[PDB]
This record gives sequence, structure tokens and C-alpha cells, in this order.
Amino acid sequence: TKKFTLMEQTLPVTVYEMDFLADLMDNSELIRNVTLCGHLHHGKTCFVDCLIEQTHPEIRKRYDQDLCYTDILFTEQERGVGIKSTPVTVVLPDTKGKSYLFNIMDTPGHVNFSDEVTAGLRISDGVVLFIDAAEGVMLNTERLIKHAVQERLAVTVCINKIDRLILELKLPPTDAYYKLRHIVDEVNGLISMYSTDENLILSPLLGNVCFSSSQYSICFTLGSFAKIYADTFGDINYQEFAKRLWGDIYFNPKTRKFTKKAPTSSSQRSFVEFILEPLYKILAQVVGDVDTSLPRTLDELGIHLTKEELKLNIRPLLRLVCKKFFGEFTGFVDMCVQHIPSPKVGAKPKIEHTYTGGVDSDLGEAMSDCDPDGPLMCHTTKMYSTDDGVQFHAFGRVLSGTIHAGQPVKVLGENYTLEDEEDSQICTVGRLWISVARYHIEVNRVPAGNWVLIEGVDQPIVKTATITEPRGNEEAQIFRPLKFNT
Amino acid sequence: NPKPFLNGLTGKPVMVKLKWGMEYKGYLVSVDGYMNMQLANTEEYISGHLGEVLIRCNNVLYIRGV
Amino acid sequence: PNVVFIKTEDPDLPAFYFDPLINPISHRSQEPLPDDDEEFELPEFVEPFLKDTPLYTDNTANG
Amino acid sequence: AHPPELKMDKKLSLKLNGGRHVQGILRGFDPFMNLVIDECVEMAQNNIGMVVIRGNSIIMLEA
Amino acid sequence: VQPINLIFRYLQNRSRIQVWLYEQVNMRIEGCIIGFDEYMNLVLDDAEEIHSRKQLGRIMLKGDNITLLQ
Amino acid sequence: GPLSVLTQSVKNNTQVLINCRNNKKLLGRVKAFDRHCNMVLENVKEMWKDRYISKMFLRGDSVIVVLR
Amino acid sequence: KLVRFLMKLSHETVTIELKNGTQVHGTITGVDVSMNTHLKAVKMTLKNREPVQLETLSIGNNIRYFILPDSLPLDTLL
Amino acid sequence: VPIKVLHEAEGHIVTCETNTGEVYRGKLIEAEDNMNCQMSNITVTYRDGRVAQLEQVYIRGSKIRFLI
Amino acid sequence: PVLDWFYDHQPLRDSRKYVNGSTYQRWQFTLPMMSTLYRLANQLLTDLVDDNYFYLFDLKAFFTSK
Amino acid sequence: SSKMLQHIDYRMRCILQDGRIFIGTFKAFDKHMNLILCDCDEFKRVLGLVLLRGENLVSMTVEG
Ligand SMILES: Nc1nc2c(ncn2[C@@H]2O[C@H](COP(=O)(O)OP(=O)(O)OP(=O)(O)O)[C@@H](O)[C@H]2O)c(=O)[nH]1
Ligand SMILES: [Mg+2]
Repeated sequence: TKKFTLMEQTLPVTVYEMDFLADLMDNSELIRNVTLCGHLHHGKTCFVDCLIEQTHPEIRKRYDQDLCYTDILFTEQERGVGIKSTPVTVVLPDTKGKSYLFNIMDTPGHVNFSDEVTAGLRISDGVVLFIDAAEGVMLNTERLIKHAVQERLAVTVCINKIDRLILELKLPPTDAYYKLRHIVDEVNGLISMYSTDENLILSPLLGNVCFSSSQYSICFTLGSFAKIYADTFGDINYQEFAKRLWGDIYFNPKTRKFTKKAPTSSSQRSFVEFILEPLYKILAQVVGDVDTSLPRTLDELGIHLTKEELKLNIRPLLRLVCKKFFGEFTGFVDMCVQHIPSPKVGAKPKIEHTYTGGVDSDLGEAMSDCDPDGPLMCHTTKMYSTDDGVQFHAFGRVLSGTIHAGQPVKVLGENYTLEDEEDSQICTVGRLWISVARYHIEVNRVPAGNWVLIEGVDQPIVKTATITEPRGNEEAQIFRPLKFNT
Repeated sequence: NPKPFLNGLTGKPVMVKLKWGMEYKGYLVSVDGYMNMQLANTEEYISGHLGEVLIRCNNVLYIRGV
Repeated sequence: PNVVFIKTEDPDLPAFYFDPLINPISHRSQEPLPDDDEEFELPEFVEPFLKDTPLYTDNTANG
Repeated sequence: AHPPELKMDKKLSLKLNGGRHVQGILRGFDPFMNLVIDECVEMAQNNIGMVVIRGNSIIMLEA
Repeated sequence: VQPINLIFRYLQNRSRIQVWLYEQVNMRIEGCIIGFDEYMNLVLDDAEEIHSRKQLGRIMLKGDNITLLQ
Repeated sequence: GPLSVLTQSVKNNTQVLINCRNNKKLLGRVKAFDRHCNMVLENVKEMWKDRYISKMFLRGDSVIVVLR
Repeated sequence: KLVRFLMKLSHETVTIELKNGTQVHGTITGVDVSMNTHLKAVKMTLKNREPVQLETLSIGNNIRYFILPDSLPLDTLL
Repeated sequence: VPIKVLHEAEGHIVTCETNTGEVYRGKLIEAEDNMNCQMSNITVTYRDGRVAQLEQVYIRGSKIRFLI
Repeated sequence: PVLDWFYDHQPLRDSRKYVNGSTYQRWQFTLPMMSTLYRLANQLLTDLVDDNYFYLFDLKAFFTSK
Repeated sequence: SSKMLQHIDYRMRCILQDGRIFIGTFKAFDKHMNLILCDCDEFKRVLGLVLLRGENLVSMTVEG
């Protein structure tokens, strides 16, 4: 046998039922098509592992090793690097508990593997960039910022590996705030000099910068952490506290108000005093006072833990403490819902940038409507192999229509045009596979705004292809090929 | 406070007349702190014998304790 | 990813201290700020979580 | 939950819900804005001396 | 004199005060009052409620379910 | 609390008849209640004619009485 | 509980029947903590009268009944 | 700033709509938390158009719905 | 912390808060005595912090080389 | 209580407890949905700047 699968033949619980996800995938309004990208080894795979630990109840990371859920080829496990990009469709709740479908395209951070990132750009509608806090912005992150400017997608930034400033660098809170503010300033300057549009300027106050540590399951925005303070004391407003945290906003404890100037000497900001210093004291109580004042700190946070959890080693105990402190991941859900549009919302510039026929053609507005009815025309760019490697399966978003398994589909190549009908090839779809990383879901009806693997169309496709109805066909043009960064 | 009166009326027989003429006589099993009552083997009219029933917080105009 | 770990010599230095062996940031356009003390003054009994807790111990850097 | 905004202690007419109105000398308010009225003759003159009129159903009070 | 103090005095004296419902004069409850709670909940003691005066004994009325008790 | 949990269990196992304060007598499965009696009922026929509602949410001010 | 389920299913199409008899059936724009919530394309049928198609109607707790759609499993809010 | 808009109308006679349906034109001297404002020379129509005048009217906010 | 029992054949076998008992199977300890022992064992211990020092000097590279 | 920012400029029509429905430009509102709506015309009269309370406003919609 060929052991190149990493396949889960069983289906896990994933907390919720399958039919709630099946009802959520009919929307294409609460569905967010987002590519995770960044530099090499920035905890993006461990971040998707943290989302799998949130959603899948029985799937947990081991203490000794960091698992890699998206990396499913054996070559990725051998080399110890992400190689092939992976899509995951999941139901995610925000701080308000509203369920949103997430079509996530986790990509490797390698510029020689940036072709997969360009394919994930062509499928997805939003981009989340991972930044290591100790390292900052490097060459592949710069080139992906340039390609995101060219691809015209909504980009939000999560800053990963924030524990390297703390445990590994031992920075003062003022200097750590200075480094993070300089990181935000250089990202905003790079957006200014690549992007000609300056309405998007990324700030933690504006809901653009999330903070994360994917080896300890830390993910919060200012709104999420002010929601944590609101759940502690509900007298505050978490929206105004997220407005008043970042950016030289100094707390005045005599008036209990907020100024733009420090009221006394060595007065720190609301961001520093309410986020950086208590998290530093939390980690100091972990790594210095694990037996003396750790249950005192646990009761101060309102968390109850058993004795064997306190007898654990420091890193999985700290991961469990941060998981119980921040709950599940909700700031990222608000990040990709409130600041990254739906296929229905942001359909227009992607189909403008991709379709050679444009959005001005009637099939163009049928594309931009994100219609579950109407034409069944799609674009499959990434076209994976299988576990045995004998047969192949396509993968793509559905720009409009509903794919059915057994419903016939004509596939058209890149060289297809209105006089070249030779690239047209008709096959019915064998099965429709909603792609999670280590398992796939057999579904029947796939509407617009949805990512799905296609079985049985693997013959005429070379790299990318367009997907149309074989009968009742109209003037269907060909989407633009994947122009690579390299 | 009516908390000890509700604790006494819990598991005890009484009648309750509502604003809409709903008079229900029977054994109230449990009444909450906001006077959300629950009854067993009661006969109501406004109807017949309902048996196990419940009420809202203040839907009854007057509770005649038997 | 390369381990760049600061190693301390004395416990006189704090556990959150700028090492001069680290190259300085030299950080160099405004911020979207709300009204300063015109709205949303904080209520009574709101506080950071570990404001009573001290910053660091001598065994903190040991850990 | 508060007292009435008239302190009251005068010959005044209080109208309840449904327009039922009495007139008499007020004595004092309550936490539910309930007024005790002395010689509360119903101006629609039934008075029983000590009339405990509830502010939950009381709608208006004019001198 | 506060109305809560007047209701407590009427409950202590158990006077046969004519009491109506919350803006509803269909039942005029005249009779002794056993006691009053802190949330103005009234307990009657064989108060005849004329519609058909039928005194029953211990009857509990809510704090805002009575409008005029004189 | 416990009585509301027992009423929700009886509504899940049988057909509970809740007569709300909007004259809505609904026989069916009351899915959940609340501390403010925000009641959600799943697949209940309500008479205002017992028209079936697949999921009905009602407030505690608009509810009056329940029965198993 | 029920407010959290309404906030979760506050994008689908539901009917809100008020205490005044106004039945606004349409897509939910947003559900607040209170009963004052904004709806989208609601055909508010009046009491024994016709409907009015309002693209933005904000509700007080006058909205009594809420006929919810089938976009809510048994363990979706449990 | 609705409280400021209500406070800017103090010392003048304005018309208000009642919960029953009446229209009352009057001038207030002070206001309360539950809209139980003390008003002088208030003429209330009693939902029939017959304006009757009263003084020192501490009419509660359950009676008065809005402005008219 | 290591001042008493550092030279015993069974150092902390008596202590129930550290070991399971007389079988001497599993140890559960405190941070300052690992700090003291980590300071004391500096001669035998290495100073490397990552496997990136072992670039092609690793076991997979040696298996490839053979 | 949170619908004031959506109708802080556009006109809205709300029905009070009297049954009168007034359409006007909501300029300000209170925390208990007591919305001061300037230039309110009730269906026919004019109420001016009318502060319609949250309990009074049983039904409302966006007119302008
Ligand atoms: N110090 C530190 N390391 C982390 C953190 N989060 C993740 N890592 C480590 O970073 C390593 C590499 O990141 P991956 O999880 O493989 O994600 P990735 O960025 O997609 O990796 P590539 O595909 O190579 O780009 C993981 O094995 C983790 O051990 C963190 O918060 N702090
Ligand atoms: Mg990776």
C-alpha cells in the first residue's frame, strides 16, 4: 500500500451537527473565503490546529509534539515544512455567538510555494497575514503584500508568536508596545507605498490587527479582550474600551477617565496597563510561582483547576491556562466577518479581476450576484491528487449555481475561447467533497460561495480550468490564468 | 416578603384567580421567587381538570390559600 | 525558527528588561483616537486582573 | 421606584388607570409612588378616611 | 403618612377596608387584612369580595394588583 | 429552575400545552425556557385553530401559564 | 438562551408578531439584547389590514411571538 | 440628547400625547425620573377634545405616551 | 532545597509530596530545586538551544549519508 | 435602545401608545429608547420635536 494519505476515514464530532453546517453553507453571506498566509514557519498550521482544537472536541495536540493538521502529505512531515496549501471549511462563532462559515485556505510560507498562495488568492476573498512578533515583516510577507495589492483583497494582520517577546526576549512592556507599534507603522507604510488606496490603514483600534500565539492558543483583538473585561465587570462598554485601549491613551485613576497625555510621570497607556502588564504578571505567576500563588491567580481570574493540572509541565499547563483564559477564538471570527466580506458582498472586484468577459456581461452580473440559482459556472484553480495518487480531484469555489453529484459538467481550459470548443469536455461529478484537511465530507447540493472538491473532472484540466453547464450553454468566457509572483 | 409564603404554598392546596377569570384550584407543587407557580392535580376554568400545570410570574390576580 | 533567548547573569536585572545586546528598535502618522475624557470614563471597581500581583520574582527568571 | 414629584399635603385630585379620580388631602408617598389620601372623596364622594392609593395604577395627581 | 405605613396599620388593625383590584372595581374586597409583605403583597383574613360576597380566608394579592384600598 | 427543567423534559418527551398571555394555547414540544421565561417551542400547534409553528419564541410578559 | 439563539439566527428570514397584531415577516438585519431589533425587507402585515414592505423596521417588547425558520438544530443552541 | 431636548422645553407650554389617547397642553415646573413631571395649567383633552385645566399636575409617565 | 538529601542513595523516596512512595517511580517537583540542579549540572550540560545547530549533522542526514 | 445610530439622520415613523403614528427626523435619543424626533408629523398634525418613549413606541419603521 501507499502510505501517503494521512486520511481520517471516520468523521469526528466537531461539537455541532452536520445539518447546521449544511444550512450555513447555503448562505454565501455568513461564509467568509479567507486565505491564511505569511512567512515561513509563522504558526499558521498551529493556528489552524488551534481552530481544530476549538471545533473538534476529541482532537488535541500532544504535549511533546506540535501536530500539523493541514500538512497531510508525508513529505511535509519528513521535511518539517509546509509544502501544499490546504482548505478547511468550518462553522465558527464570534463574541456574539453567531455562527459563520469559514472557508480557510492555509498556505505554506514559502516564496517558491507562492503559486499555491496565488491560487488561494484567486479562490478566496480575504487575506490574513501572519507576522512573527520577534522577527517582524520579511521578504515573502512583503511580496505577498505586493501580490495582495495586485489581487485587490481585504487584508487583516494577526501577529503570531507574541510569547517570543516575553519568554524568549524578556522585553519591557513599553519596549514591546514600541516594537508592535513600529510593526504596525511599517505595515501601514508598506500599504501606503504599494497600495494607491489609503482608506485601508491597519490599526488595532480599527479592527485590523489581532494578537496571537498559536502554540498556546492565544487569539484576541481589543474588542475580544474588552469583552473579557466586560464579562468580568459589565459596567464598562467593550466597544468604547476597545476604542480607548491602543495608541497613547492614558488612564486617569483619580477621574477614572482617559486622556491623550500621561497625567503623572511614568504613567502608562490603557493598552499597556490593561493588556501587557497583566499578561506579563500572568506568565510570571506561571513560570515563577506555579505552586505558591498560582491558585490565587486562578481564583483571581475565576478559573478552577485540579491538582494534577497544576502538577503538569510548564508549557502544556500554560497552553491550558491561556485556553481557559481566552476561551475559544472569537476575535479572529470578528476579524474575518466584520472586515473581510462575503462572496456576495465582495464578488464584484474579484470577478472583475478574474473574468476576461468582465462583470459587465450578463453572465458577469450572474457571477457577481453569487446566485445559488441561475448558471452553474465556477473556476477550479487548485486541482489536488488523491491518497493513492492514481486519480485526481479538482477543487474550487462556486461563483454561481449548485453542483450536484451525477449532474453533468463541461470543463473548459485556459486556451478555450468562443471559437475554440476543443477544450470543452463533459463529465458528471462523481462525488462532491467539502474539504477539511484530514477528511472530506460527501455532500450533494453545493450552492454559490462554497469551496468544494470535484470528483471526475480530472481529465481535461491542466492547472486551472473553468466550469460550466454542458447543456443550456451560453456565451461563457474563460477566467484569467494564475499569474504567479515568481 | 412573599418568599416564605411561596415556600409554604409550595406543595399545598390553593386556588388562583387570574385577570382573565382563570380560576384554578389544586395542589401547587412549587412556586419560584418571582411567584412562578407549578401545580399538580388542579382543576382550572376561565375548562376542566388539567392535572400538572404551571404559571408565569404574576399572571394571577389573587391567590386564595386554602 | 531560530531560538534567540536572552540569558541573564544577575537577579538584580528585572525579568522584563531591555538587554543592550538586543539591537534597539529606533521606531519612527497619527492614530484613530476617541475624545479624551469627554466620553467613557471608567466606572468603579474596574481594574487590571493582576494589578495587586507584583510584576516578577527572582524565581521568575529562573523558570 | 421612587416617591412622587410633588413634595402633596394639599387638597388634590388623583386619577388612576381607567380615569377613576378621587380628591382629598394627601399625607405621604411610598417607594412605588403610592399615596395615602385623607378624606379621598371619589369625584365621579366615597371616602373611608384612610385611602391607600397605589402608584402602580395611579396615573396623575393634580391640585 | 406613607401609604406603606397606612397599609401596615390597616394590616395590624385588620380593619374591614374596602379594597378593589388594580383599576378594576368588579370585586370590592371588604374584610380583615392578615399582613403585608415587603413587596406590598397583601394577605386577607376572611375578606368578603362583593362582585356576590364570598369570604374565603387567607387570600394572597400581589403588590401592584390592588389600586384603591380605603 | 428545577420545575422549569422538569417542564422542559416533559415537553421534550410529550406534548406540553402552554397557554400564553396572548391567548395562544400551544400543544407541542417547548424546546427551552429562560429566567425571564423567554420560551422557545419546537413544532407546536398553537390556537390563538391550532396552527402549527415550527419554532415559536415568546416573552415572559406575554406568557401566562404552562401544563404538561 | 433564546436571545442568544435569536442573535445566532439573526440573519435568516423569520416572522415577528407584535402585541398590536403587526406581523413583520422578513430577513433579520440584527437582533439586539432587548426586543428592539432591526429587520430587512419585512412585509409588516397590519392588524386586519394589508402588508407594508419595510426595508428597515426597528422594534420596546411589543414584539411577542417569533416564528423562526428551520436554520436552528436541536444542538445548535443547547 | 433627548433629555437635553426635553430640558430645553422647560418653562414653556407644550402639547403631549397620552397612553389612552388624550392631548394635554401645559407648562412644567419640574420633571421626574419616570416622566412624573409636575406641570401647571395643563389642559387635558381626556381623548375627546374637551380640554380641562388643572394645576400642580404631577402626572406620571405611564399616563403620558409622547409629545403631541 | 537540595541541601539535605543530595547525597542519599534514596534522596526523596520518603517524601510523599515528591515521589509516589518506596517504589521510587515518578517524581513531582518544585521550580527552585530544578533551578539549583540546573545551575549545578552546568559542566555536563550543553549550551545549545535549537536543532538548527545540527543542520546536516543530524540522524536523518546520517541515514542519508549511509 | 440601539436603533438610534441607524436613524440618527434618516426619518423614521413610529406609533405611540395613543395610536398616532408620527414620521419625523430623529435627532437624538435616550438610553431607554426615548427618541427625540424633530419635525415629526403625525397621521394629520404636527408634534414638533417629540420624545417618544421606548414603552410608547410599540411599532416603528424607517420612513426617510
Ligand atoms: N515560539 C513560538 N512558536 C510558535 C508559536 N506558534 C507556533 N509556533 C511554532 O512555529 C512552528 C511552525 O509553524 P507552523 O505551525 O508549521 O505554521 P506555518 O507558519 O504555516 O509553517 P509553514 O508552512 O512552514 O509556513 C510550529 O511547529 C510551532 O512549534 C508561538 O506562539 N510561539
Ligand atoms: Mg505550516
